[PDB]
Amino acid sequence: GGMIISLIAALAADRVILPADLAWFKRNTLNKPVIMGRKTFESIGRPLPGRLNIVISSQPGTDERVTWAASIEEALAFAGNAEEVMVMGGGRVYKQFLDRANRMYLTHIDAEVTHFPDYEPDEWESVFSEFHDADEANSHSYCFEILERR
Ligand SMILES: COc1cc(Cc2cnc(N)nc2N)cc(OC)c1OC
Ligand SMILES: [Cl-]
Ligand SMILES: [Cl-]
Ligand SMILES: [Cl-]
Repeated sequence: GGMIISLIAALAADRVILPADLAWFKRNTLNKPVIMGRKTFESIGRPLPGRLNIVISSQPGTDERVTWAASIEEALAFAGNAEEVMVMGGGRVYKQFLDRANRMYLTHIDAEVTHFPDYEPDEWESVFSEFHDADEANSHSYCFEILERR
């Protein structure tokens, strides 16, 4: 019943948008509809297996392995009856969906290194936190966080 729109993003120092983070992203997107910007799809260069790939863009695309949406309302309709839709970037897409999003999956990475939208922390409360030190596989330390709208 109903639908929850969730943002998922890896944020470095500032709002600027690591195998462990990819596992976390895989953990929280698999078996769910996914909405991404055209540039993000280009960067990934493929469809993500195990989920419905919705690419939101003003113009169509030559890749029919994914579904192309012309507006946010079209993208949400393409999610069907899914309980939760994952909005996975990029920065323009996060801007588009922030007001409609009630959940946020954030990975904070300790790297200096296009900004994530500014949001009032007063409107969001943390419902999960987990810190991980860098190790052999991961060059940096990172913190996983899930925020839900007050
Ligand atoms: C799964 O592969 C990718 C995924 C993403 C999106 C993404 C990746 N990580 C997190 N925490 N949130 C996201 N929205 C971004 C990527 O680079 C554009 C990817 O290629 C490595
Ligand atoms: Cl698949
Ligand atoms: Cl729109
Ligand atoms: Cl902004």
